[PDB]
Amino acid sequence: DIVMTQSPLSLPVTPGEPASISCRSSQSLLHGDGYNYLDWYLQKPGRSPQLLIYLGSHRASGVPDRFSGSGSGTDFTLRISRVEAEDVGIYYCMQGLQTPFTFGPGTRVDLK
Amino acid sequence: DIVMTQSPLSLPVTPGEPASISCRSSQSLLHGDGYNYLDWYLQKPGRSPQLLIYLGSHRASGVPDRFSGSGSGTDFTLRISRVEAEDVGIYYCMQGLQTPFTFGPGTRVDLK
Amino acid sequence: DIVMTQSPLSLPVTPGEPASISCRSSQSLLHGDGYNYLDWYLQKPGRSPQLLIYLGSHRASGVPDRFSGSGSGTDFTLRISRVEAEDVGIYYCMQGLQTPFTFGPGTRVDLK
Amino acid sequence: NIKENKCNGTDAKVKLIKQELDKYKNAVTELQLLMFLGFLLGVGSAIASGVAVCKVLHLEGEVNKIKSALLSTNKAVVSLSNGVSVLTFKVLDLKNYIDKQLLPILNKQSCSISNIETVIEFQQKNNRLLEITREFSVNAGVTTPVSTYMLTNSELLSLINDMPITNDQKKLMSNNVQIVRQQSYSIMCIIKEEVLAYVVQLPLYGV
Amino acid sequence: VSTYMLTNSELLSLINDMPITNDQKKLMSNNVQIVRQQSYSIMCIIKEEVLAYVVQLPLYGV
Amino acid sequence: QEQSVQSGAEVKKPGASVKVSCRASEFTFSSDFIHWVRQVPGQGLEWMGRITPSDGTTTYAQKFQGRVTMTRDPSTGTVYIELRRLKSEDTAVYYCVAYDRVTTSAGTGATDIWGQGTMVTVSS
Amino acid sequence: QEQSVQSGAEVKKPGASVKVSCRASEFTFSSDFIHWVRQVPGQGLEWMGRITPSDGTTTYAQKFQGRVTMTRDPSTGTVYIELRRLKSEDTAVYYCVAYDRVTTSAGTGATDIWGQGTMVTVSS
Amino acid sequence: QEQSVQSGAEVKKPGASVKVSCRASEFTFSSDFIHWVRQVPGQGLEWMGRITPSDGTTTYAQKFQGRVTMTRDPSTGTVYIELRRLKSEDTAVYYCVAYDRVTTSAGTGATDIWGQGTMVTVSS
Repeated sequence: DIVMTQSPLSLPVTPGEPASISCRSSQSLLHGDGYNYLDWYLQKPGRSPQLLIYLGSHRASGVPDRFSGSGSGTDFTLRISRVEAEDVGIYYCMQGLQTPFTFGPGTRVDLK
Repeated sequence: DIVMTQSPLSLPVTPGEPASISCRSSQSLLHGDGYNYLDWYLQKPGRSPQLLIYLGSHRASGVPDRFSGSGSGTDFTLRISRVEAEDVGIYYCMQGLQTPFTFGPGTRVDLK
Repeated sequence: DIVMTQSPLSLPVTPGEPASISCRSSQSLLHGDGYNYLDWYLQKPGRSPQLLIYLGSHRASGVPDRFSGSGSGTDFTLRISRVEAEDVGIYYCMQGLQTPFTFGPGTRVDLK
Repeated sequence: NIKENKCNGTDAKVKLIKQELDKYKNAVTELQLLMFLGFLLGVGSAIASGVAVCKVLHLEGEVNKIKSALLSTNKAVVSLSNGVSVLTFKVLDLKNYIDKQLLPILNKQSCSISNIETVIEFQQKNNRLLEITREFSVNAGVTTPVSTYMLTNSELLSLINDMPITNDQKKLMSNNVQIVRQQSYSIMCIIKEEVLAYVVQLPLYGV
Repeated sequence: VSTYMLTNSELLSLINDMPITNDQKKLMSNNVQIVRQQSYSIMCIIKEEVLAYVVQLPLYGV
Repeated sequence: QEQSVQSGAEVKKPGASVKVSCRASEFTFSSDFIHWVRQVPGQGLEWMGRITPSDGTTTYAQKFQGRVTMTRDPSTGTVYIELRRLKSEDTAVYYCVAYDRVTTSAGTGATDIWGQGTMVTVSS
Repeated sequence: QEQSVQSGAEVKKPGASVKVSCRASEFTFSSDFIHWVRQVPGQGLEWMGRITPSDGTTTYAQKFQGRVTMTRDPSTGTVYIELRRLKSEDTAVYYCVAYDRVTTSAGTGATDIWGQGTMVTVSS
Repeated sequence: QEQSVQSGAEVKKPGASVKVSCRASEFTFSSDFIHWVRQVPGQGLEWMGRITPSDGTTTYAQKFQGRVTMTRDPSTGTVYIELRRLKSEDTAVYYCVAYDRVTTSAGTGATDIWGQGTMVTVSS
């Protein structure tokens, strides 16, 4: 299969400064015709996971304009323009190229 | 208030090579609705200071097409595409978010 | 004249992973009105050299959509989006500002 | 209302926006300046009701009353002086896009627009308005039949539905909108108080 | 003639430069719609990378 | 984006078989995949399997191969998953999700909806 | 962009008060702020205070609080600044600048004009 | 993009002169330069000289200055290069290429065509 890593494994955040989390992958996730196949998922404590970023650097419905993605090849970064007090939880990194689907260990983000 | 630093504090320049100066800030200067609030000022010896870059990466009247700005968050860079022999002087970094306005120490640029 | 260097001098590549090669120059190759004057040439063993990248970050006829160039000033990078098994050979870096034209030593790329 | 432009930026987007604004101003100024047995029929005039409606509109303050009575809903019924009942309808929107977004930033020293879709939207709206003003310009103030520019399909259907007539006439006229459009008329009317109003005359079938 | 063939500024400049008296210019410059309604346009020779045509404007006399 | 569409909690015993049902008619959006995701509390996510509602083609994981059975009932477009021989350690939460993505020359479309999720636990 | 609009040089004595006037009718551009900036030779800039020409609302710095007084004369739209008890170290140059910036959904406007600057010195 | 338009192989002796002719009428594209590039096997490229087909202006390299002679015959638009006193080490391959580039306010045009190349060797 494919093995994923995240960095860091713990990142406290302050209400008013940006933040960045990096997902690193195995052999390139880049498809053919175009576009990557990596996604960023969010999960609040107790509720059900909600999609945050899909297909690298796009956004779905909802997800107010302070989340973004960047990167090409094997390293990707999720960046928060201006974090708020409602972004505590766990972040997950997902692939979509082959089908031994694997999720990342999960990065914990809490308020400082 | 907000404390600013610049890098470097001395940078000789050659007539034909580019140059870059970095302004580093305190807690994020990023506003709400959009756009930063940082400016780059120029001062020739003896005369009055003249605006160079306003609101991060825009240009005012004059300022021929060799000055540029870049950066988002807390770090910003002023870049010269191709310097000339008429750019000696002092550079200043300014903020516009709160109102304890605080200019930077000032970077000196002289011909080598 | 103008002296050029390339990095690295040997770079094996896997059929499916990206690759990048860096060309470093002497005093800035940047012209006046606009655009750089650096080119990337390719040569397969036995045949005649074929143009790959011209004027920094553009493409000529042919050259399928997996080659790209980047950089401004004195450092430039040639990046392969997704290499194939038909990219073995030698890469060359060329200038066009003055007229002591000087090709680089040449980077060898072979399949691993 | 637009008066003048002061910023002298270099970027091409500013140049395009300024050119489109100049075209808008020129169109507004042009519209302001525009202000057998056959011989047994009769020479009775064709357009007379529209002339009376425009003359009533030209009176003191009626247009102000109409504008003040159409601030919350785009469609309403307003009564003029003497006695009359005429439908009024508002189309498009230029009191929010150009007065809140572009005017406060153009009237400066270092204007700069870091986007590209605004040019497309502004050019579309200005193209619509310029098409209307040009079609008024060519035909010397009277046009027939009314083109798609002055009255869209949905607006015409809404006007027909709101017309105070019976049901059979509405059924017969809503299925043949081409014919009722062919026999209509349009009169360009008073220009003042930053509001433009004109009169559309639609036939009322009786037999 | 449509607006595409002759803009307002060009028509006003042509009227001002027209060799006539002042009263006729005053009467014709305030009613540009009427003078535009009675004009004419003729398409002319094409050669030497230059396109030229003829615009015919009425000259009021009484 | 929780849709509150799932079965209830399940308490079982080792050596038995467990069945979880998810109805795919209330997702409010058409889907091409019904991927199942399991999660043990205190750890991260992990893929379980997928079946296509159009025909019923099944794709599992290597670890769960030969143990889990995924079937589709077209009476109401419902999906059933059956696990056999729960040799403990299976106390977790299961989610049925709608997950489709399409790409073209200019433009990418996606649809991702997660469910409420059921809780399955095994004890003596 | 120097506009050459200020008063003349001033030489004073310790313990007295100093007055500096800047007329804001020759800036050729409409301004919403008239920020005052002081600069001691051989060092960098430092903010001093601002007043709105529309009404006269004043905002100073903490260090200069309780010592400097700004007023506006609408006879010619001129601004006056008063400093009291110049306990030396105040030998510097003062600039009155027009400083306005506005942002919208698409587009930012700015206006920044600096003045000639006056020189204020204190000595025995 | 090899065009297969060059002369044949050449074997010579030290102390003599060598002539290489390249015809520039079959490049299928108009060119403003006919740059000559030499390459010794086992090493990299090295720029040699250029002549403009319009008039015949010659630009050489410092090392090759005073030794190489370039001429143009307008009978068929052919270029000739002559090297004198081949003191060994000249065993290499020569290419005649079309190389033109133009820039404007918005848009850059280029034309680069390489030839088959001839082999020139010297031995006893």
